Formats: sequence, structure tokens, C-alpha cells
Amino acid sequence: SVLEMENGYWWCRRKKHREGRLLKVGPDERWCFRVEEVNWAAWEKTLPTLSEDPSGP
Amino acid sequence: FDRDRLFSVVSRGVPEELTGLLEYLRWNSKYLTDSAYTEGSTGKTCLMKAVLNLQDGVNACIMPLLQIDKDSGNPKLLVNAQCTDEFYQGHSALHIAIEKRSLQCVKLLVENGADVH
Amino acid sequence: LEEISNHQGLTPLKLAAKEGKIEIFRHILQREFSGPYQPLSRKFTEWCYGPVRVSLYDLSSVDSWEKNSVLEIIAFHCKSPNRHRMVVLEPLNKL
Repeated sequence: SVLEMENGYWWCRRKKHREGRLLKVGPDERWCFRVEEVNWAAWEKTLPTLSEDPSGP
Repeated sequence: FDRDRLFSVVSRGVPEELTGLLEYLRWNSKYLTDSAYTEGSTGKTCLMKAVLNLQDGVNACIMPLLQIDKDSGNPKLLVNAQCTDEFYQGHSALHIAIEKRSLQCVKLLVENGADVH
Repeated sequence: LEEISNHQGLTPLKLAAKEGKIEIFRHILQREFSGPYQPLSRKFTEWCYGPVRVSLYDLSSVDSWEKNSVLEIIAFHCKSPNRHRMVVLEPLNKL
């Protein structure tokens, strides 16, 4: 239903909105999509992240 | 001397290039707690950048940076610097050292005047 | 090697979505590597604060802005009994 509503109607055609944001991965710039998960069992800072500061959507 | 050179050498963490820093602030009455040396995005102080880019448990240029802002004599202290953003209102470098799960950097922070409240 | 199209016009991710093969589809759609071989990853980590963590999934040839996406191929092109089990795995559920 959302894949048929994204096209819009037959008379007028809807604009194609891009999902996510064009971010830079280490320049390997990709269109990405953030999820946010709460894991109470990792506790490991031995993992490289893209950014250093948290940020809202 | 500019701000981003200080941010690059505090993100790499090597303690040599802060020599020439201290008297430079003493040349122009600057401090490490104003809006000129901290970012206008959130108020990220170079101490907070030092704890955010620590390597293998301890960033080697934190105690030189606390030594420099001990000898320069700021009216508002460096370890009690908090962000002024509406996203980070009150967030200190002690929260970064506790968040990065390192006893050594929070020990170096609270040994040098970090308020714990 | 992922962006090579075959004679039907499909990459390996779109072929795993058309053929309905969910285990290789789940593995391609969220794979993370460490150190070297980092540009051939699709699930990155933007930041981590204690327990909360933001994962940046790549949606190159996944969302419907493309002409022949993975979502159009799952919904309209696949003929499998596990066609509904592919729209419930991450990041397609949140998307």
C-alpha cells in the first residue's frame, strides 16, 4: 500500500522523496538511514563509530 | 595559531604541539572556556575533544591541557565546562570519561578539580 | 562486485530479493566489518552513548526512489512463501 501510494495517482504523479540522509562513511558518501537501539548487554568501547557526539533526527 | 589546529592536535592526542599555546593566550587574554576556542555548534571544549578521542584507555594530552589551563588562570575552570546547547545542557567532560568506561581519565579529571554534581 | 547487473537487470541483493532467499538477503542487508574492508559494509554505527546506539543502514538500491528497488522487487516481483518474512527484517521494518 505504501509502494502504490508513493507513485501518487494516475492524473498527477507524486514527487519521489528520498529516504535517509546523504552522509559520509570513511569519501564513501552514501544515503543512509538511522535506527536507534538500546542494548543493555554490550558495554564495549572497542568499536569505531562515525561521529563522536550524539545527535537528534 | 588558530582553534582548529588545537582541535587537530588534541584529537590526535600527541602532547608536543601545545607548546607555544599558553603564552599565546597570555598574549591576547584568551581562555579555553569562551566561544572563541570552543565550537558554536554545542560548546564542545578541547578537553571534551580530548576525552572523546582518547586512545586505548588514556589520552596522553589531557594532563598537559589541564596543566595549561591551570597555569593560564581562567575565571571559570576548564573541567567544569558544560555545553550550552539545548541538546547537551550541562554535559561535562566527566560524563565523557564515565561514558567512555575508563577509570584512568575520570581519575585524571577528578584529581584536577572536576565537580561531581 | 555488488553493483554488477546480470542479464535480467539485477544485482546480487536484488537477485536475493527476487528469488526470495532470505538468509543471504538478511546477511547482505545488514553486514558490518571492522578495520580493513570497511567500505564494503552496509550497517555502520553513527554514535553510541552507554546502551543507546544509532546504526546507519545503507539504502543504496533499497528505497523506492530508485527505479527498480529491493522493496518493489519484494512486493511486486517475488513469488515466494517467505515473501512476507522479508519486509519484517531490519532496516526494512523501520523504513
